[PDB]
Amino acid sequence: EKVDNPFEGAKLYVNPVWSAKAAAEPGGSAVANESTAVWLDRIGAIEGNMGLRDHLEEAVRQSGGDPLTIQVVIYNLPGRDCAALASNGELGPDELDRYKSEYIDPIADIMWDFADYENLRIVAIIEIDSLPNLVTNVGGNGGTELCAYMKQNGGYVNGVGYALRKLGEIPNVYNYIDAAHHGWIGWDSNFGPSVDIFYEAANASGSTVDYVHGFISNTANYSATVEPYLDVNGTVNGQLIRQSKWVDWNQYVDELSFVQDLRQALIAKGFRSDIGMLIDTSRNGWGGPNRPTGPSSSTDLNTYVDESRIDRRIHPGNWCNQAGAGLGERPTVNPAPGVDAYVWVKPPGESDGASEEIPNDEGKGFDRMCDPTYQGNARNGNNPSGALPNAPISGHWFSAQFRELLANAYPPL
Repeated sequence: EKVDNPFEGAKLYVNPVWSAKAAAEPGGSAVANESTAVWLDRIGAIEGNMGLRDHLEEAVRQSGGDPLTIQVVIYNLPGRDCAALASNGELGPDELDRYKSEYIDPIADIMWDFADYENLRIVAIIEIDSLPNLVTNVGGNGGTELCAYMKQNGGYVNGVGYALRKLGEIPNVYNYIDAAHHGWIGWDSNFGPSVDIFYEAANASGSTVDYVHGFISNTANYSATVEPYLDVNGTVNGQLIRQSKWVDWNQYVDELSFVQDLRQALIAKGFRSDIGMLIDTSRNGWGGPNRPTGPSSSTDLNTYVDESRIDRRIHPGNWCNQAGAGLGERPTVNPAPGVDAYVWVKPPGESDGASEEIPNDEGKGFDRMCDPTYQGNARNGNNPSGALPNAPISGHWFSAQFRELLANAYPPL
């Protein structure tokens, strides 16, 4: 069974580690009490050598005996991030066996312990930047040999299946499969195909749809929840919003429209009728002086669209430390039809990746999508990366970015 919505009638975990970095920034106390997910993005995060056990104990303490909800990100597939120029994932493409025995299994072992406390809800975010690569990045300009390999060897599909079963058996664990964002799989050509692959994964490695509680979009990304001034079917004089360089015949201009349609598609495919969707609104506020306060007046199609849209990125494929971004809507329960919650999965202020080479021992290769000077590739419309300068290694505190995110918060603080 498990509750219909693990966020409903629950307190939310506050990560003391994250909170201390937020409160330390000028004005950071205003958001230092917000709930953020704990990221298990490598084997070493499990024991922490705060480990998972440490965060879960803290969540229990914060609960006081009433329902409480902690979000844990599962993110260590073999051949991780198969389309990226560089991946920080420690597990290689042939390492599914290590994924199963040294990553999932010990996490399962810790969550099982905590099943004894009825009022703790563990929402597990399952493998970001995974399955949709096997739809969109296997052929053509932008295809990678790594993605083709992971599709051929079933490493993503079977890895994900495994996590769903192992964590899904556990009574108070609520699995959400990552579902990219509308600027990735919103097209007529990849939406259905993504749905098919989600279903494949959910039935792989002994899993069933009964181990999937829902889906999460926009995780660690910047796509708008709603675009207030843009109608995907609207027009600028005789020209459709659809034909703009921004929209590019996507079926959607925002995340909410997207996850609502996806939710219906998935149920039709054979997922449970009571699936709920999440959207990560950590960094998609797009507020501050540059935020449109109403629709453009321009007669140019692209000037109307560029001046009316709150997501101001150059291209929706720009994912790294995005310039001008702002904190989004704060974590909130059942905000819209079919959405269990808006969540802050990415903890704001933590870098997405280094903007130059920063030599390291923990195995984190320089990804040029984080480099301000990078001129792009097929996957971002061959555009500037849009990344903020002088960024630390992924997960390290990025003060310039936190101050900006904080000043650009929408709704304001």
